[PDB]
Amino acid sequence: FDFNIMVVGQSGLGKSTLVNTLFKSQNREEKIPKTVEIKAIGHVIVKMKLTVIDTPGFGDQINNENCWEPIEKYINEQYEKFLKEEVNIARKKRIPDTRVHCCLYFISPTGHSLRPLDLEFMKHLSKVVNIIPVIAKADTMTLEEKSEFKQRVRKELEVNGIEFYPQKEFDDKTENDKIRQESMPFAVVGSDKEYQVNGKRVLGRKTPWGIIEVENLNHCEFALLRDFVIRTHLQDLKEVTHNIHYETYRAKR
Ligand SMILES: Nc1nc2c(ncn2[C@@H]2O[C@H](COP(=O)(O)OP(=O)(O)NP(=O)(O)O)[C@@H](O)[C@H]2O)c(=O)[nH]1
Ligand SMILES: [Mg+2]
Repeated sequence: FDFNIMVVGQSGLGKSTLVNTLFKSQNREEKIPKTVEIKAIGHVIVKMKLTVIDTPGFGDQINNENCWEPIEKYINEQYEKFLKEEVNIARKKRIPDTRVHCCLYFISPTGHSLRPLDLEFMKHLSKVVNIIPVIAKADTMTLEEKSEFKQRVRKELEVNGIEFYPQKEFDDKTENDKIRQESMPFAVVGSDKEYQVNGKRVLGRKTPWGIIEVENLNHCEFALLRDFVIRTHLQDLKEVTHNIHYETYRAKR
C-alpha cells in the first residue's frame, strides 16, 4: 500500500516544513535546512507507506526558463521505472509503486495575480500528474485578504485552463464542486513545533501577538488538506494516476 505525495513551489514557501507537519500530525524541533536535492521521505502508518517527495524550490534565479525540467525528469523517471517493472520478471506478487500520485503546488500569498512562472509550471505538471493548489504561509493574510486571494486564484486557474485535481471530467460532483469552488486552493500553515493552547499540545507558530494553530480550522485549512489527500481522495488520486497519467506516459513511449 504505497501513496506518494510531492511538494513543489518557489523556494522559501514552507514546503519542507509542511512535509514535517504532515508526518507529525499523523520528538525534536531542529531547524529545517534549505532543500538542495530531491529527497523522498517515507514512513509507515490499514498500514500505508506514506512517502513525501521534497523538492528544491525554484524561481530563485534571474532567468527561470526551463526550471521545471528537474521536477518533470523525476516524475517521468518513476513512470519509466513502473513501466519497466510492470513486466514482473521477478514474479513478485506485489509491485512497488514510486509514481507521484499527488503534487502539492505551493503558491505565494502576494495578494496579486498568479505569477507567469507558476502558471507555466502548473500547466506543465497538470498534464503529467495530479496537482493540488495550495496557498503557502496563509498566516501572512488577513481574513479579508485570504478570501479575496482564494477567489482570485480560482478565477485565474480557470481562465488559464489549468486542470488541477479534481479534474472536472472525472466525477460526488456536489462534494467536488464544493472542493474546486470553496475548499481549493487550501490555505495552509506549516509547523513541526508544538505549543500549549488552553491546555492542549498543538502544532503551531508562536508570534509576539499570538499563537497560530496549524490544525485549527479557525486559523487555516491544513486540516482540510490533510483529510483530503490522506483519507477521502487518496484512492481516487491513485486511480487517476494509474489509469490516466501513467497510461498517457505509456502511450507516448
Ligand atoms: N509565516 C510562516 N512561515 C513559515 C511557514 N512554514 C514555514 N515557515 C518558515 O519559512 C521558512 C522556510 O521554510 P522551508 O520549509 O524551509 O521552505 P522551503 O519551501 O522548503 N524552501 P526550499 O524550497 O528552499 O527548500 C522557515 O523559516 C520556516 O520556519 C508558514 O506556514 N508560515
Ligand atoms: Mg525545503
